[PDB]
Amino acid sequence: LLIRKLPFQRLVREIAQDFKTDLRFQSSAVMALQEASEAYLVGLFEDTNLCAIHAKRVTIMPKDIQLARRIRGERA
Amino acid sequence: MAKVQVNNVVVLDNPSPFYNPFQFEITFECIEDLSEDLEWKIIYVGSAESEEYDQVLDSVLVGPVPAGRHMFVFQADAPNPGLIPDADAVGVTVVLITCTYRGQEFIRVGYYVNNEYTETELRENPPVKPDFSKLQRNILASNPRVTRFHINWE
Amino acid sequence: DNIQGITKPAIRRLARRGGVKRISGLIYEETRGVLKVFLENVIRDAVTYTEHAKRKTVTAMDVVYALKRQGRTLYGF
Repeated sequence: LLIRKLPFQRLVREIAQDFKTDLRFQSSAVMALQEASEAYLVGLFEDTNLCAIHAKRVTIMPKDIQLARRIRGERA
Repeated sequence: MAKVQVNNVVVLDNPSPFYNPFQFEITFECIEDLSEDLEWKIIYVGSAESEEYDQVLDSVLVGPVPAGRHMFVFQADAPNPGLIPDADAVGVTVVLITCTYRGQEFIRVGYYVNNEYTETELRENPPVKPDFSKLQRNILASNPRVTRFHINWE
Repeated sequence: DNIQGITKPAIRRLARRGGVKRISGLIYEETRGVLKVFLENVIRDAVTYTEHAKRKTVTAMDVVYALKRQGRTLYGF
């Protein structure tokens, strides 16, 4: 895990609220969320490396992340 | 439970001029006989900004689909450049192969596509309006992204 | 609001871990926004298995099936 747990935990809980105020998680649940979040963001950045190496564009842009989302399909 | 399994996709006549059709050799398998429809499509992502610039290039609607292993060459015409934003025309976007059962997408095969000019003048001094008749399309065939989605096969 | 769950050094680390050499200053906002959505989509779906299965504590396995439901990306055939 390359993300510190406490700040991520606050974000998860504040998201948890806006759906329904009454809602609770647990240590090992929120750690599952984080494990996925890191794996997903890393996946996303490996795609951005594919552009850079093939085009002439080493500095990564928001466009590339957007693209890497579209190929996977929860922009779909 | 997953009634259709896609085994392989091969990108053909690649690289090629932008105006060439896409050609994918798709190999897939049925487990039960299929009753409801099976719909394949190729989507060209015109612009990362927004889904509004997707061009659905073709759609093969097939059914009922016998059990076993089948194969076909999915050809589809190049996108309409009239509709591609300038900024996005050159560089990297994405093509998608998609397959649907009973109107539910269950697999998405995607490739990055790099469109570059061939002539070093055009590479160096790229025109203000993209000249599509001089763009070469290079699909990154070695880096597919196959995403499966659990769907109701009932 | 402006509450975030991943720090800027965290983002450079993940970028580095993905093999990225350099990153636009604009990538921080976009990464975080992308992380908001992902988290929304997962948590919302995880709320289903807790609430329609009556509990108040979201289990490890509540998230697991929520994740199995997101669609799995592989890099070949």
